[PDB]
Amino acid sequence: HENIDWGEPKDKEVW
Amino acid sequence: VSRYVPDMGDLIWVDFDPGHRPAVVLSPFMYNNKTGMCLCVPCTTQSKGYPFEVVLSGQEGVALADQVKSIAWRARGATKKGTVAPEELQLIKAKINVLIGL
Amino acid sequence: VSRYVPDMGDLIWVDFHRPAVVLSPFMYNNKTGMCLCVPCTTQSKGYPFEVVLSGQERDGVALADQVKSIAWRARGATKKGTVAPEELQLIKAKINVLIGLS
Repeated sequence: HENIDWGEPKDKEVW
Repeated sequence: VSRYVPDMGDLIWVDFDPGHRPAVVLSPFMYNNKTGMCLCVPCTTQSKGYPFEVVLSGQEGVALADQVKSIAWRARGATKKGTVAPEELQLIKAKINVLIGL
Repeated sequence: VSRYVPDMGDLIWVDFHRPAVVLSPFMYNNKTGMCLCVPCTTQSKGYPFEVVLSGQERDGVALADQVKSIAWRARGATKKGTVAPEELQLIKAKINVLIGLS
């Protein structure tokens, strides 16, 4: 599978 | 102005560095509103026929169900593109259920 | 050499340097070089999606609403240990709530 990326973690995202 | 809050089933547009992507919202309103966060799966217009793809039928895309991600929707400026049909949500869930269990 | 392949329930270490609980099956992780994970932290802040990881010496907490697909083979992943079956169930059970997966 191709891994989707959200870039830099934002707010309460711990990673 | 009062902000749009993602709800279960909503198809949304979300922003990252560096690009914008549609996603399907899996978590319920209460949670999403309280935390400014939600669970969702990413969508694309490219259907390659992977086992965990779910067809999203619009006028004339695929949701990747194994690609679940927690996102801070509030901070990423999520906007509402539309809503999935209940059968399509049922299905994404059904596949996620596979990778995991219950 | 044969690389370590995460199996459901394993506790791994992944860099970006964080621990995670692997929720997805071995056949999947091995085929796709990815897995569904939940991140682990040192201090439990009291949130309702926390699940304590009980160590023989000290404890840790899995954040269950923070499910994320991670490319283990790519980000590198090493095995710290395995979680107790009931630790694995509770994490899933909490996910099952945030979703409703059937």
